[PDB]
Amino acid sequence: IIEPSLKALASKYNCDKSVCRKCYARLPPRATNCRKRKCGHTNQLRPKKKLK
Amino acid sequence: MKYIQTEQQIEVPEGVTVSIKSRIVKVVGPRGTLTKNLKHIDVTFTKVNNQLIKVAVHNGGRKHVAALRTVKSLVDNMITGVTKGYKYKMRYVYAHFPINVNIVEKDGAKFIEVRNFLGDKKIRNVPVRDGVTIEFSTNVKDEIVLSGNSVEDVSQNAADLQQICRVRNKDIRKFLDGIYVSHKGFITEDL
Amino acid sequence: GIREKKAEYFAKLREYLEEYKSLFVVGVDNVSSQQMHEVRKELRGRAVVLMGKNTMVRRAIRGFLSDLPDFEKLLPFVKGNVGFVFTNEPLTEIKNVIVSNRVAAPARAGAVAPEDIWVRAVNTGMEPGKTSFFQALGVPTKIARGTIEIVSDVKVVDAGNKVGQSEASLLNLLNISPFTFGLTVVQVYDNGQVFPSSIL
Amino acid sequence: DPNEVKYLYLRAVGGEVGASAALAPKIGPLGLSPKKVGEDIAKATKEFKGIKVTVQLKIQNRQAAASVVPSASSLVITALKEPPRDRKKDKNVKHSGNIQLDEIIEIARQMRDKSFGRTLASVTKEILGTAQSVGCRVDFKNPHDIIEGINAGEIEIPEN
RNA sequence: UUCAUCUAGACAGCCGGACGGUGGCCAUGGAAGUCGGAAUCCGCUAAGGAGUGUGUAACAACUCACCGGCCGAAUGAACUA
Ligand SMILES: [Mg+2]
Ligand SMILES: [Zn+2]
Repeated sequence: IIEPSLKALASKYNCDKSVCRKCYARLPPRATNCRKRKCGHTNQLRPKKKLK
Repeated sequence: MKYIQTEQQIEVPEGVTVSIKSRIVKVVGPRGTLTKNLKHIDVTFTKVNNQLIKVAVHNGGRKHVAALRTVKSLVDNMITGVTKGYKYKMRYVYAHFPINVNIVEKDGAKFIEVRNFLGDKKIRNVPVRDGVTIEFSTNVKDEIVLSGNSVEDVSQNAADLQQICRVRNKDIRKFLDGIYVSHKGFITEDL
Repeated sequence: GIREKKAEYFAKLREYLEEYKSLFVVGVDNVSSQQMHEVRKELRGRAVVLMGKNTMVRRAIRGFLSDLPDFEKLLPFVKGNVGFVFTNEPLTEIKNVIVSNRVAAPARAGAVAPEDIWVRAVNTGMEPGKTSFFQALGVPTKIARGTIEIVSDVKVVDAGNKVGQSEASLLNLLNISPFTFGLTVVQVYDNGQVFPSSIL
Repeated sequence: DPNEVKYLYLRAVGGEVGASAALAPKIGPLGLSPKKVGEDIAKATKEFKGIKVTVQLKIQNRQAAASVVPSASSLVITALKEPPRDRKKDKNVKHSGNIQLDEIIEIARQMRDKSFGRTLASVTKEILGTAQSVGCRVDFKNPHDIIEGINAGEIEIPEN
């Protein structure tokens, strides 16, 4: 049991992000392009799947 | 397109003295003196009125002029960093296992020691980088204050504290355990 | 096409200058559209509220200062979210109608405190778990069978002083509303000379 | 516990004793018999049979007092003057019956107090505006056209 | 290259708001803008969509188009090789 504010703060670092679709790399939530060169700095991003 | 001349202004308050050689910046302030080597950036500094310094690049490309604004930000961090200071607040997130953290000395090294992280029996040791002070602030449960002159040392050591507490082999989405910076501000309140 | 769009607004302000002899420049900051929505209702027919973005308005006066030069003193007072309540009726009844809307909104986050809060003895009813706010700010209290008890009147914050996040968040679940919400009359333009609303 | 007064604004199906599966979840918690709410609503909403009309309930410390709020959308439905519909089987019931210009006004006049509009002409536009969603034809004239006509002046709206 | 926004105040940012008819109409048990079907209104307005989203069984509760202060000078979109 964690206080909801603390849970949101931890999720800001663990869950509130995006993923490069081609690369599966973890990227900042509002980033526009993938950071890893293996995916060509692609703009194909998806939101991190949330809990349930 | 090779801009002919690009300029940025760094403001110097009254209580600071800056002496910069070829690229070696020495900022002297109320609580100390900070130094950085900028030999990798190839920029030009020039005084205006001893309270304003101009940093200039002539014939800068798109990448080259990008580092100009970095230098302004990088130096300005010292100017506010030696005057007003940097403090990062950390909270521990733990569902069941409290994170056992304290300060231990081995051979005079001032290591931040972590035990019982999620029931882990590793004793996590993170060095305290030179210049950053470590203190457990009461009136707030499970909170650390990390302070020092240089943003680089305080923030990176703060990250190293976070990085050593990553959860392994588990759903990071639900096992939200860790130590996370809660606030990024200045040591002196509203100065 | 904004030019013809903007110009039509420019005309509308122009007309109100001549017939309406007064103004109520009001500090309408921190008012909901919903709250301000009813504000139009009571004003039906008697008066009207004109507002625009200061940027065009201040220039727009200058273009009108060509023939009506009596608007110099307005220039400094036109800052922030301010509405020109033009007036063709006795000024006293205007403000009385305006000040009426005084919905006290509980511990609005970010809002600057307009009152010297005297925290009289109140038993919270709050759970022990959330009490972290209480201990952090000192706030001498006693958790009597769960029910925290506020001891005595202490002014944590005063008028015109932003409530700190700690007490600001703390004051929300206590549901005390120091933030009486209302259009704040700062000055009053009267037939060629704006004067502070305080006097009226 | 005599005194405590509570308002419970909620629409209810008219001219019928309401569905037990929908009133008990909400009304039940406040201590009111399911049978009572239906009879109060049904008789009060008799003329509104088969029409969901907004009905406030004055609730007084384990007591009730229903009152059909004069909802514009609900009341305009009455204006079409349609006896009880067989909605159970009458899928997609389009209440588009014709209505003369004045009947909008009296509904609008009923809404004059609550609506903030400077004129009944503005108020009629709203009641015309709802009738646009309602679909009612107004003396064989499009409600949008009448609203333009309200501005255009051809259809002189009485101020009262 | 084409089109747009711009000191009659541009983009960005902190946020500087986000109503009423109305819980629009049909059905879903329950859809109150936001599971689906039809159409995409008017009023106060600087402005607010019969609703881009999160979301509740439904509400709710946030949040977003829209612009709702402040700073003050260039910016946005789509294509081209
Ligand atoms: Mg596993
Ligand atoms: Zn990638």
